[PDB]
Amino acid sequence: GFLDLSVDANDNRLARLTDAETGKEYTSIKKPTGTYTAWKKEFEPKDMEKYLLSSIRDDGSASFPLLVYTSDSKTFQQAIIDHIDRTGQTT
Amino acid sequence: DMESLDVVLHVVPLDTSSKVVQHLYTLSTNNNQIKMLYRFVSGNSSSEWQFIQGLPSNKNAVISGTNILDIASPGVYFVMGMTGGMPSGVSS
Amino acid sequence: VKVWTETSPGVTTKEYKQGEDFRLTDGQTIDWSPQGQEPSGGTSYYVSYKYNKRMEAGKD
Repeated sequence: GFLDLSVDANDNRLARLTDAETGKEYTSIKKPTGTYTAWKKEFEPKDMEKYLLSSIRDDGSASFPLLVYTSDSKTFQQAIIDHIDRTGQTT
Repeated sequence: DMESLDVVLHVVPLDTSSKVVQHLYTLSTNNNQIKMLYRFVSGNSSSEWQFIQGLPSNKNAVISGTNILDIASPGVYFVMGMTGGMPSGVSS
Repeated sequence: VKVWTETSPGVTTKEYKQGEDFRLTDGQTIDWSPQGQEPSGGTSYYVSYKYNKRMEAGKD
């Protein structure tokens, strides 16, 4: 990718990286007495999924966030509990 | 287009006495005021002054004690302790 | 004596292991040609070392 790096006389830092494959931007910062943060990716529709009625597929189509099948060997009650534990979705 | 400071002008000769390259350097120990500039001159005509951006100790410069909207030189700075114009809750 | 980095005064984040990592070359330079780890380019690190000084009269 392309890295735009900034570093001050006190060792504050800003790193902006854009991926040369996808064109997605990633940002990280460091304080004088700290390490770099994890890479904050640019915003995307998938980052809203915790608040929506629908999941967002890789083609950008909508679907249900919970699908329960007899192959799963789970009760509906356990599938609700597992879904809330995995996602934090309340509705 | 800068703050008035004491300067040294270095004049580089060419194929004729009517044309020169000029370098200009500001005479300050303050890392925010020390600047290198250059241009081409031909008779009464010239380029504009080409400002060369230095990195103090190979780092981005620090700005403080002013409104962030009063900064008027391009480039990348660390900003802290600004007197106004910042976004809500952003200190640096 | 020591080669290292710190995130606060006196707290050692990494110490480099002489022989691997780095060596003393010509009594002038830390040399990172050994196969081990080195600091990233352009970063600052600390060295501690011993040298013989020619002491000066009226100064040392």
